[PDB]
Amino acid sequence: ECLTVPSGEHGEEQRRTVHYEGGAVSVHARSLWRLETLRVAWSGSHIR
Amino acid sequence: ESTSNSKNVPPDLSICTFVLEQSLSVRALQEMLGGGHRTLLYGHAILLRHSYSGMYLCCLSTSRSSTDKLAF
Amino acid sequence: GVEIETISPGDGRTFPKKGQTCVVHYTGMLQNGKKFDSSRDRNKPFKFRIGKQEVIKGFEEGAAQMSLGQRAKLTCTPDVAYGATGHPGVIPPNATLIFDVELLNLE
Amino acid sequence: EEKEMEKQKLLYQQARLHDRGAAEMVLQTISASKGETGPMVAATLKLGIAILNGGNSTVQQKMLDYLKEKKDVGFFQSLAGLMQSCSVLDLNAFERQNKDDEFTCDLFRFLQLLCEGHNSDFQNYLRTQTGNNTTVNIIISTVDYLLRVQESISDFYWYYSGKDIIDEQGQRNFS
Amino acid sequence: GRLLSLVEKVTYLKKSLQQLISETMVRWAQESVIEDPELVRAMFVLLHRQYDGIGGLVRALPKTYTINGVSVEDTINLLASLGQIRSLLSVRMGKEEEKLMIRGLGDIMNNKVFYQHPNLMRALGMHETVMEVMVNVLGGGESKEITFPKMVANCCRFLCYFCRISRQNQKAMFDHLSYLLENSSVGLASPAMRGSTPLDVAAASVMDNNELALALREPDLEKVVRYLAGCGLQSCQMLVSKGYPDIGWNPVEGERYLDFLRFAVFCNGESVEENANVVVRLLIRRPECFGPALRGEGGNGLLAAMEEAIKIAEDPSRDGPSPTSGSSKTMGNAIMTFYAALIDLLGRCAPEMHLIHAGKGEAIRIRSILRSLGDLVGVISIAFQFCPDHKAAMVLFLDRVYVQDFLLHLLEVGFLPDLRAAASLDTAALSATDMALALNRYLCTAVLPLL
Amino acid sequence: IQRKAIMHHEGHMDDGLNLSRSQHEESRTARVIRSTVFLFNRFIRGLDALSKKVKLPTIDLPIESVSLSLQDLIGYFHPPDEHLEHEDKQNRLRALKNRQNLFQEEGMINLVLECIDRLHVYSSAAHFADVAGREAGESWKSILNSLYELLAALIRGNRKNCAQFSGSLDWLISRLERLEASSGILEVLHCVLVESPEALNIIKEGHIKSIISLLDKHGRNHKVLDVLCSLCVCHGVAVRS
Amino acid sequence: SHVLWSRMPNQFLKVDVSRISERQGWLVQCLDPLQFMSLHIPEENRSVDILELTEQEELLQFHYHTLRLYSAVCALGNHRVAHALCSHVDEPQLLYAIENKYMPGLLRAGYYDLLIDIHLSSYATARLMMNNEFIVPMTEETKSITLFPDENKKHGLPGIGLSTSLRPRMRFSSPSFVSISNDCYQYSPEFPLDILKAKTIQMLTEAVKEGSLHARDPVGGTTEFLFVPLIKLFYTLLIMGIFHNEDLKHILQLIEPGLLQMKLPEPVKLQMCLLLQYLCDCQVRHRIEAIVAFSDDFVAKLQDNQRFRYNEVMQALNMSAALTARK
Amino acid sequence: RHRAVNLFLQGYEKSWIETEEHYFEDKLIEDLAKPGAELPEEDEAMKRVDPLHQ
Repeated sequence: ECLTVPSGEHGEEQRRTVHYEGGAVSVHARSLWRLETLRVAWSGSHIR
Repeated sequence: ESTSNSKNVPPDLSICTFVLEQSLSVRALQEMLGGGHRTLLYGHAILLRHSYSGMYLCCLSTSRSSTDKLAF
Repeated sequence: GVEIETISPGDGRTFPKKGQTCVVHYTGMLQNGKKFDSSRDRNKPFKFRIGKQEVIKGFEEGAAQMSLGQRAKLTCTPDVAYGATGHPGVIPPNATLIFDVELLNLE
Repeated sequence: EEKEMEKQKLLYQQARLHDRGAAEMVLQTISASKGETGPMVAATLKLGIAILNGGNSTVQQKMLDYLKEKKDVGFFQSLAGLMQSCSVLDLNAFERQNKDDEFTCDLFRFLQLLCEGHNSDFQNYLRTQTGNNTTVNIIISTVDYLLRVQESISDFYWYYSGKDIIDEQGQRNFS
Repeated sequence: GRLLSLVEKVTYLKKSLQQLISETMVRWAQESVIEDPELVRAMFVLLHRQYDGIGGLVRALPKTYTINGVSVEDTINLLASLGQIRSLLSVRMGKEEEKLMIRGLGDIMNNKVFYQHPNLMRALGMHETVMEVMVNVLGGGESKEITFPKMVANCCRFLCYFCRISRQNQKAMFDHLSYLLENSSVGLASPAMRGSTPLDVAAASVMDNNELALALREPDLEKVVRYLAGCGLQSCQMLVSKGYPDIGWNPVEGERYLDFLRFAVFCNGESVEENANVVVRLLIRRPECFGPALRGEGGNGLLAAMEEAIKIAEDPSRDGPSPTSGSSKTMGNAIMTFYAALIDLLGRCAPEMHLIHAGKGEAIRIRSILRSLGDLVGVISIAFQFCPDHKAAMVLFLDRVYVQDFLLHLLEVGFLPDLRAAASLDTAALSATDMALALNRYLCTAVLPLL
Repeated sequence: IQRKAIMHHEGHMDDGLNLSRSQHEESRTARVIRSTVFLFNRFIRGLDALSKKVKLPTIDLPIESVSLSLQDLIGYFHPPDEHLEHEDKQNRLRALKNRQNLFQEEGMINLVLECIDRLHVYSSAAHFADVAGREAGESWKSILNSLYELLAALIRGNRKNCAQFSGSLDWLISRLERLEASSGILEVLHCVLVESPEALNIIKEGHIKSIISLLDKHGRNHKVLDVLCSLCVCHGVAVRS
Repeated sequence: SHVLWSRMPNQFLKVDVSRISERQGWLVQCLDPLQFMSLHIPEENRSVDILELTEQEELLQFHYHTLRLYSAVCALGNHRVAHALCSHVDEPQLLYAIENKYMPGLLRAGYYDLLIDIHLSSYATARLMMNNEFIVPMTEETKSITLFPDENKKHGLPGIGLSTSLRPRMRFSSPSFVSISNDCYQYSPEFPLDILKAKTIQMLTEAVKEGSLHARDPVGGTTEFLFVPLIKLFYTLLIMGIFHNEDLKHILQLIEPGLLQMKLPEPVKLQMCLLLQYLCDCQVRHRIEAIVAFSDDFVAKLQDNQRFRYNEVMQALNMSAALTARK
Repeated sequence: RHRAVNLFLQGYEKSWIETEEHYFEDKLIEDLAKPGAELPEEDEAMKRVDPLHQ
């Protein structure tokens, strides 16, 4: 699977919801996240 | 990007990123007519790079901002 | 109808009978001098017996109104020609036709 | 001296080919073949062993340098899918018939000819692919193929383990 | 020596063109570094070809076929229809003259050439052309835009039956069964409710062949029983094909799979064991012959569902709520004929006692599992209780799965078929000559109880 | 498949989270989601919302920056400059196909190209010229033609995407009623037909005769091949119907 | 909006008339015909010579793309459209277009391709589809079709030699239509084929000498427009079997003892490869025809050996399975 | 006449006819597709880009 978000046919509030789909979205945009780590310096440290 | 309010809202660190692509003394000046993990000295010429958007922030003819009315 | 007009008539009386290949060597024309057909460029004399309804009856009636060796300027009309339908791609609707008909032989 | 001349003409014949990117063509075609068993890659791998044909160091290092330069995931992915796609004895079909192999031989012969001469660099890179984002263990894949061979031939014994002799189809399927 | 001297002349590398092409193409590639990859493609092609002149000969002998001078008119009509239909596939070619496709198919059916000659229609790839035209019709699901696949009629009802002259014509349709795996189509050009007329392609392909029914495989059939599991839905209205738009007669979805699988398991004489085993194994995981209401499953019991569908059948029409229109309606059927074809297939699957295997070769598990479904002894009530051909299935089941006390509960194959067959051979307006075969066939169902 | 997930107390033990990075080639995949997608969505959202007679400087109307934005989109979606070598050109085509399909699964068929068409709200650029500031419909041509170019380039580029214009043919008719961007309509058509016909199966007299009336106002486009003959034949590989 | 432009320096002429003017009543005469191609077009007209357009490049692309459209609607077999078209583009336009020497290469190749696309696009296409069948009948003509005409094992020639192959046929119609597309694709009308067969020989024998001299001026612009449309029409007419062994001997006399040794561009070599391909097709057809000629007497003599030592199969005694069958 | 002799010679062609007599082409065609004999006034002697390399 991957932590998918539903597509942008409903850009208002339903994009805040969550669903899982191990299909073709596992390469694509909606199954992508980011580790916006709180630390400023060494934010590109090896995360543990 | 205000990282002082890191707890109230996030800061976007990725857009703030910068990279030291090159650095030389001022005498390194040829004008067209590396070392590898060299150190960094004060007074030497520095080159920056915005990381994901490869736009080399550098000496450009920027004469657009007039908030102070004489400033680049 | 077929308002026949002679150009260089021959004997003037060898009219075509039934089952007689009018060996016609015409050059078909439209109004304005815009050509749409020709047998001289082909060197293939047109052939048709009478009554079998191959050609429009402009040719049939004019040939019947025509002798052997008779160069003539035929003048068909939309009722006998393709009419408001028109042979598509070439002929538009509601067209009056002209033919430099020249009957040669009958077999 | 006859064997020496044979090896010299062998290496000359190989030099007619791999000096013109024949090995690069071989790896390109294997990488394009994304784990499909076919005769095009069969002719490729025949050509690969032909240029190799005794552990030519030149085609070895050429192939390796090409792979490291390109970082091609598709080559080792293709070898993985190939060894997954390779066939087995299928004794049920043999039972119904009582009323694919040379491909794998040349595959593993090409893979052997990479590491011939104690070429440690293939022996690592065929394990790790350290210069690339992702990694594949070719060695595990041939090992898994060996296990799938083992279970089939063991069932093949256990069929005739109760019987007295073996027919010509049976000994051929053995061999 | 005749053949040998001819071979020496043919194997002369015979006939200037060769040396000319070989020197000029290599000179062309020599004298400049050439772009246009198609040119160098053709150059090296001709270069390889002029050495391998035999290669032109090897892929010509299977295609060429000699005929006599008499057959050089209908064969030219066949070649004309074939070049036409090659200008109706893809190349200069396709669909929109559906009349011309149908008419070329009709001329090709009516042609008198492959009747006499052993190998023309296979070598020319007529089957390839017809199947190509069918996929070009179909493309994908949800539409069936052209509802006239007489290509099905062509291949099934002529090509697989011209294989009496050459059985390897059916081999090609067995190879294209590999395409029917992905061209598993649900569309019927027949009476046409829902019932997959290109299943007739596979049926004619594995109709009667021990070798080819043995060469069948489980993934050819797992999907089929999955589709039959998909058939396990209730019947609500007259023809819910997928919603009953205006016309209501009768839905049938499950039967034709069973009709195919009958051919799949059952050879000419005795049935097949390699297939029937895995068949019943897969059925027992998902046995979805769900009638109106019984325990455990929906149905899995014939008499209750058959009597309920007979209440639906007789006084109403095919549907339950409809005004009394049903007779010879082969919703009555798909609830009666569905179980009929089911039990026909099942009787065809299992073996007999005192056979080659007298229940001593692991056929006992399957014969017990059959015997665990009793209602089976109770099917004599069904064997008395419109279609007389349904009861052929259950009597075949009793014959194949199943002492004279059991004969003598009935005392006969059935007293009513006996009387009705003795009396239906007296010509009358009604109740006469409908059963000139519908119960005169029951010698085929009644004689084998001789023993 | 729709396994919605909730932060349970413990829940299932066998809920392991394996990972898959944006690998080295997918540095571009990591790039575009931040660079070309979210910002472009916000820009065109503000611009489209302000096309509805909303007060100009209150919400996003940076027409210089929307212009530079779509310029950067077009330069970023540029063709690979054919003169280059085989390998790097085909890898640029790979990257182009990847960003195109990543846009696609982000919503080209539903969101992005819908926003391009929903930005095409121009009754007349001259009438709009004296409504909102001093400029509404200057580079309408640029956005329309160029983003419709990369649209059909996507449809071409991955060989079964015949999705928006061949699929939603009403939005193709939304071009044929306007008749200024006749440059990319063929770009949809000729790449559709080598794949499979869906655009051509429904067009009719009312489209072709309007195209002919347009042709009377024309001197033979010089891709008259690729529009009007590929309307028929598809350049030597043809569907009959 | 154009402007009526006052200074129009452009193509005048090169040949007026061979008029003669004698005395004795001031007799004048001219027995030397000449024709030229006008231009007057319903959606926009401009009466000029076709040779007048080599300077201006706003109607050349117009006429060129319309030629391509005309060849497109008449593509892959569509004969109603050719019957309508042939009114517009009657044959002597085509014959003068191929035969003229001053015209641009674009409209040259367009006119040529349009001719092929209403003349040699469905029959030739069809027999190419059926070329790789080699369906044989067994006749006495199919027995003197041996590998060599001579005992010397001489190299033969591909185009000459009997075929005895059930090739599909050629039929025709007339422009004023009846039975417009039933089976009529020699042309949409009837085309005079032999005059074109002579004209292609004439123009190829012209172009070999035009290109031998390294001329500044080929016919249309460059040598590609000279040789390509001519040679592709020659290819279409060669594969149809219209050419005779005298024509084929002359064709070999061009190139065997030539055109191939000449410098040429790449898309000309592209077509020479197809010519050589059809030569090899003719040779292979001759080969298997000779093999069938052998196979008749061989199967006869060999089943005669079974008939010699008569041997039989199950109770239907002396069946033809003894000769040829298994079942 | 019949197809049977055509397939006779089909089976005969693989066994009695096809051999090294024309499968000697492999080394010869590569000896003749390697050279690239030209004099382009920049090569050492020949091999602009040989046919096999193309």
